Amino acid sequence: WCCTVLSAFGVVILSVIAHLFNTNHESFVGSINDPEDGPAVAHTVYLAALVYLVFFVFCGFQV
Amino acid sequence: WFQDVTREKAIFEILNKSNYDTNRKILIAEGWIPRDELATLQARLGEMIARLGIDVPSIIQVLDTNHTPPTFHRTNKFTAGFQSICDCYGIAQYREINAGLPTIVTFPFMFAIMFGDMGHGFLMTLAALSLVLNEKKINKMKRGEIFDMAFTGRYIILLMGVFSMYTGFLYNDIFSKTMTIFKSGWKWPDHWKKGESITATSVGTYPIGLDWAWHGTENALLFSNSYKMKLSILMGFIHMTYSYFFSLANHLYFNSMIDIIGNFIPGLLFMQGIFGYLSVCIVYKWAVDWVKDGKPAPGLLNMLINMF
Amino acid sequence: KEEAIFRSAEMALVQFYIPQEISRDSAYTLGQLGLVQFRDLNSKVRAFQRTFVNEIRRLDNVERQYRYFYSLLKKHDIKLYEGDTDKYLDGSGELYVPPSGSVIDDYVRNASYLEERLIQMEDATDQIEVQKNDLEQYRFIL
Amino acid sequence: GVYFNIDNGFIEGVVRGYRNGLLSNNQYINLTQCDTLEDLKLQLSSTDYGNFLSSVSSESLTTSLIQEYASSKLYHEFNYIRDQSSGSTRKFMDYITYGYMIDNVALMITGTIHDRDKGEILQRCHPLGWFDTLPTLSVATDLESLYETVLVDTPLAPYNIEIIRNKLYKAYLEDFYNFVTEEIPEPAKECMQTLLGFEADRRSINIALNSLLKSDLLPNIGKLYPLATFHLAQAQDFEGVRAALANVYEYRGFLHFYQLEMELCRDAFTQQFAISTVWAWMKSKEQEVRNITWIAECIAQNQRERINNYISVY
Amino acid sequence: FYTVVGVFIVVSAMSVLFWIMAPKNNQAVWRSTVILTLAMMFLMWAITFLCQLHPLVAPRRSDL
Amino acid sequence: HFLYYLVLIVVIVYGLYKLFTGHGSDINFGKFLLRTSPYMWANLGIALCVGLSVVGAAWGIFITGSSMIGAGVRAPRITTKNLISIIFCEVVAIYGLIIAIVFSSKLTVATAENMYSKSNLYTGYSLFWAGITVGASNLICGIAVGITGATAAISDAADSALFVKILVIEIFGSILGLLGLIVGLLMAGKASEFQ
Amino acid sequence: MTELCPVYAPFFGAIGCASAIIFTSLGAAYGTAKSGVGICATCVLRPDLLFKNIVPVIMAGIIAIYGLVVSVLVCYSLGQKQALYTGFIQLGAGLSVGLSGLAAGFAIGIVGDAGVRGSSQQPRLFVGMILILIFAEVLGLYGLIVALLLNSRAT
Repeated sequence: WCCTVLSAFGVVILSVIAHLFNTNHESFVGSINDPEDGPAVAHTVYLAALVYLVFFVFCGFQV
Repeated sequence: WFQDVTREKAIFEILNKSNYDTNRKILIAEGWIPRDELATLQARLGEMIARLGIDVPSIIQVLDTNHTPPTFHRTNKFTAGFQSICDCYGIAQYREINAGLPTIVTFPFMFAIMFGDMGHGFLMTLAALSLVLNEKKINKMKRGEIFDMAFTGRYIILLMGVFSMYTGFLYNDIFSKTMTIFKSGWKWPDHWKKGESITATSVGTYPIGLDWAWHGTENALLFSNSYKMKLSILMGFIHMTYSYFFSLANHLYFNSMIDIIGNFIPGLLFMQGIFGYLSVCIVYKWAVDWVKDGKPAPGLLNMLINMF
Repeated sequence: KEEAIFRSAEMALVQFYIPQEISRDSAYTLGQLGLVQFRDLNSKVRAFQRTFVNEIRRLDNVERQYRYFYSLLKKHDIKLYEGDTDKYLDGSGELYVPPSGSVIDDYVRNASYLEERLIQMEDATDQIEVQKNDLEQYRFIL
Repeated sequence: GVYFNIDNGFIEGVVRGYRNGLLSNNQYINLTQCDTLEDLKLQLSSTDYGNFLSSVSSESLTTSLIQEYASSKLYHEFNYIRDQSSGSTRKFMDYITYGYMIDNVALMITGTIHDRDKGEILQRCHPLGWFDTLPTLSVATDLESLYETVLVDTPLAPYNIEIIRNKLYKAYLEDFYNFVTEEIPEPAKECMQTLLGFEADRRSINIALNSLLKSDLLPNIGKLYPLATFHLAQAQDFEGVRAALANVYEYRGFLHFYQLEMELCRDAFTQQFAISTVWAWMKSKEQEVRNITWIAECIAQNQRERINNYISVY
Repeated sequence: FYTVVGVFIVVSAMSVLFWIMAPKNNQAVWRSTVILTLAMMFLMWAITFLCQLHPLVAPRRSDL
Repeated sequence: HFLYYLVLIVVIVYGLYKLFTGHGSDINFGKFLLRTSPYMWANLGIALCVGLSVVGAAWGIFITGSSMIGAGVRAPRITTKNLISIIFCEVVAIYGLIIAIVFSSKLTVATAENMYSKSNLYTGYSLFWAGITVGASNLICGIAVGITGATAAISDAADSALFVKILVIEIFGSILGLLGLIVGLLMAGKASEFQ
Repeated sequence: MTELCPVYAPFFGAIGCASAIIFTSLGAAYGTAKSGVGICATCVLRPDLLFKNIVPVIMAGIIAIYGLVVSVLVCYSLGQKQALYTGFIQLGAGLSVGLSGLAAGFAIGIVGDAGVRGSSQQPRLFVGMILILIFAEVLGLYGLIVALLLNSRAT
């Protein structure tokens, strides 16, 4: 249950971060301390988003 | 057969608080009923009379007294969690202005000022919404120590997280960052070098909330602190005078014109002058452009300390 | 029924001419309603002369031994299934809950009998637990 | 008194809340009109005792039972406060119990020297003074043997039966006198020198009153140490101690010990950043558990003439 | 500033309209709570709008 | 305790060493007060304003709070009726907070020249001693309101015989804090910002 | 280096970063140690109040979090060649969350120890405990507000 709700929040929170790096948003990659190449830091949390989707659908079978 | 013994002892304990007459075998027990509930007692008395063939008078007759009747507030499941936290400070006076009716909106909103985040208000709506959605199946459960407290105030947590979602939208605040959803009133200039200080120019006002152009800037605290600290003064003075007006709302109901001219109006003139005068000058300095008029922008704090 | 959320409710000081024939029975039909906060009409009377105190002391000595019965239900660890049919009978909404007759005087001569027999039963099964723990430790050395 | 509420703030706030449970002079007038113990139980529950007899029956409610349930309710409150104290107060509440265990080793010796049972005698023993060796008291009846054998491991170790009682008790009260002037601060200095001195006074007067040398068994910490100790040492009759007790202005006309104690105790609560409050509560609540017992003895057997001898200053 | 007065008019009008068309079941908790929420929301919005109406502090940052 | 009488011998010996050898004008506290940065004094007066205010505010809070929690074990209604004693202990920290906000506005960067001038040394000394005045007066008023609001907690055990008189001396400690506030607002009244 | 930026100027900054976390952690330690000795003496016989009575050590830990934020914020403004102006506002932010968070951590310790020993003899004190406790907590937050306000004037 803790990892289900934690991954349900994980998928939603991480993916919209991946979309706010893939679109080169001003609040994420607009500084000088920014993660450069936003579409390359985006696939780190596309894969991190869907690995929470793995934890979500794997822990969604014990419910 | 424990329940109908504790209930059987309760009746006797209630009976002790009575008087008896040596001549006539009566038993008078004067008690407090709400006046809009005298309809039920006649029906109840009649039903008992029907089911008891003694043909008793059963005259529950109402008299007027000099004592102080209690304060019965009639709260349903939404305003009972707000009435409960306003009378842990004290049970009110009889037929006084109830404080728990303004506490329904004033208490969550006041918390919302201080909490103010759409992400943290969304985690608190989902924390209270789950309880509100299936309240019937939480109405009977194990009822833990920090679970009856979190359940009897499920609407005082839902209305917190909705007011704190509106406040975190006025603060321009998702979990730690800003929503870039309206056109900004601050336009940064055309060309600059990498690593130079840049001063934006105001081209408009942001419609709902703080600009998202204040995110990451070096003086983001020199605007937010001034705005919040004047918001704290304005929203505290309005809550002090809406609450203070209740005093006139119940020195005029109790028919006490001495207390109006002796306590309310001398305190209204003093409070409004000393702090109302302060409060209308935040709004007046906010409604005067001190850069196209060529006039120096004053200081309210400096102005206050040389009135006295 | 005007609501009482802005100010308090308008309270009416009713007083009850209750006769001595239904003084015990009519008190239930307004105890079931849950409307009347009574006043201390006897606050100068000595607290042992309220003319029902010999009828409260006799069911405090029944509630004194119900919490002794529950202490036996915690020593011998019975799950205490606790049938809630009394909550289903008196729904706390309306005055349809009937009173009890002389069943309370059967709960007195029933509750006392259990206390006496239970006290004897406990004393006897703990007296043979004394010589049980006396012999179980003698078989340790021997 | 700005450092007192660090370790002793919750302590004094609850002890000062226990002295409001000391039932007052109006609370005995309605309590002396019962004539049955059930009725007394009925209106003792309205006080801050608060239905402590809710487990005992009403048919079998002995006079002693109320004496020991009210004292158990006293003593659980005492070692509730005692195990919440710091090193300047946990010691002080242990030094309160050190004078109790002297009255327990004085009673275990005079109970075990004669033909008596350990269990029966042990029941009468006061339970605030109780060390783990105290149930023995049967290795030897010799006074010398007890110190090496059984009192060596006690905290009575730096200190015939009444002779070694006053030999323990004077050295105890001297050690308790120069502790409360060493580590206990200023608002309880003047308290724990005067209240303690009084305890040295009404023990030293009971030396000469019970004796009718004596200079070594008398405690010298109070107002009778410099002058009245020599006059009270050579007093062989009741008039010698009556003439010797006239020199003090606070003890003249007394030879009334607990009434002077309770009047000296009601002024001890007048200070409110001192640790003399817990001694004033202990001796006040130990007073009003023998006031309730003195009333319940006049109720158990009908003695209506001598009831009004209870004494309450609070 | 007249887009604070202009919203105060339509907030006031809505509040006044609600006061006469409030539900009859729980009147003193329906109209009072709705009006109170509207007033509090208006107060926060007009404070966070007037602080940005003619600001004396322009945002300043180096990293962009 | 011995180190007090060891650093007093050093001050006597080093004083008479400078004095006897004609160089006693080397121990000069004026040149110390004139070569030292004013931002030291100004911000060791702001940070010790809110510092000693909070230190006295908390000193009052654990005196009367740990009194009325102990007094509330039997009478629990005191903690929601005698919470006015912990208001005025905490308004002490508010009075050290207001001084900090006002003082900060006088704390600007100065140029290389016009750094050790008359007005900068003035406002350094002014925000130093005014932040000590309102920091230590609020330290004493927080201790005073704590030790007189703790006697309000064990006297609200008694019903109503004394609280109407006790409150008067409760707010007499508040007035002293306020008078300390309006002195630090006049010590640094004519102090300017760093220019 | 120059007159504005000497070499001892980041001593104030470094000391301030250290002061912000050592003084708050000393006050949060005293709060944790007196509350934890009040809890581990309270719940020997009343173990069902173990989650209500733990709020003094959570609330004393929030003082440590406040101290941590000041140290991180002013370590972001440290530097070798920093002005002596910003050295003393980092030392003012240091010892203004420092000596205020230790006194606030002390007062959480005494009030929380009195509370968790008091809210078990009578559970009605649990609402009165935390409202006193909040007051002893936000005195550390008042120290934190000064530090944030004073760190807002660096460069």
